[PDB]
Parts: sequence; structure tokens; C-alpha cells
Amino acid sequence: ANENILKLKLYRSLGVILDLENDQVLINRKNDGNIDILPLDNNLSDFYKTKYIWERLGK
Amino acid sequence: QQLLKGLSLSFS
Amino acid sequence: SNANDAAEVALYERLLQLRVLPGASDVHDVRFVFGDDSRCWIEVAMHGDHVIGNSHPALDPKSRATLEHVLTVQGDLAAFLVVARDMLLASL
Repeated sequence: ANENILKLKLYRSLGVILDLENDQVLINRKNDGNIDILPLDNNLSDFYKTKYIWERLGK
Repeated sequence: QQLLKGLSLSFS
Repeated sequence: SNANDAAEVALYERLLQLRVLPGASDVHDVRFVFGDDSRCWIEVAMHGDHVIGNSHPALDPKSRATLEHVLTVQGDLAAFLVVARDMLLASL
């Protein structure tokens, strides 16, 4: 599972940051000082969370 | 390009 | 730690529905798999013949040419994964 370090780098290179101390995911698409915050403590479906993240990674 | 290179070396 | 790394990868996989696997043709190629169910995927080779390899919903040359430019010229993996995902999802 030594590949897991590299996978995490790839994921972080997308600008998606796990922030579990705050039970949320951060999305840094522009590096402009603005973030999208996606809470995980909610009743949002997995499908909705996935659709949202890719929407924010897009244009 | 270096992130895919590292993944390829690991998978190989 | 190795345990925590494995746990974070699993969450990324669930959140993005994106898994990174060895390539089914050359194990050192990288296969990006989109979706719960392997519904879409595309393979990329690092320094071989084809930069963009096979993809389950096959893609036309115009689309493949666009993906190579995003990946090789622009060097933007997020952008490549975003375009590839849209392209593959739209060819299902």
C-alpha cells in the first residue's frame, strides 16, 4: 500500500483537502484565497457530494 | 508530470 | 501512518468516485476509474507511444488530442481529470 502516499498527493493536487478535524472537505481550485467548504456532518447523499466536488473543480 | 511518474514507478 | 493513509484514500475514493489503479495493458500505465461501478475509465502512459491510452467509452481523436494537450502541454492533472471525466460520462 506504499502507493497510498502517491494517491494522496494526486488527490491533493486536485485541490481537494480532507479536513476531518472540522468534519469537512475543502476545495481550493484557484489558489486565490477563496475556498469552498463541503461539510460532511449532514444528510447529503454520496451522489450529491460527488457531483458538487466535480462541479467546483470544473468551470 | 511527476505525480503520475511516481504512481507508474510504484505500480510497475 | 500507513493505516491513516489507507483511510484517507478510501474517503477520497468515496468522495470523488475516482480510483487510481495499475493499467490493465501495462501495469505501469495509470488507470483512472470513475464511478462506484467502473462505469468509465481512461489509461495514460508516462513515456511510451500513446500518452492517452485506452478508455472504456472509447473517445474520438479530437477528444483524445484535447486530453493529451491538457496533460502534456498544460501539465494540469486536475484539468485533465475534469475533462476526461466529462468526456467519458458523455459518451456512455
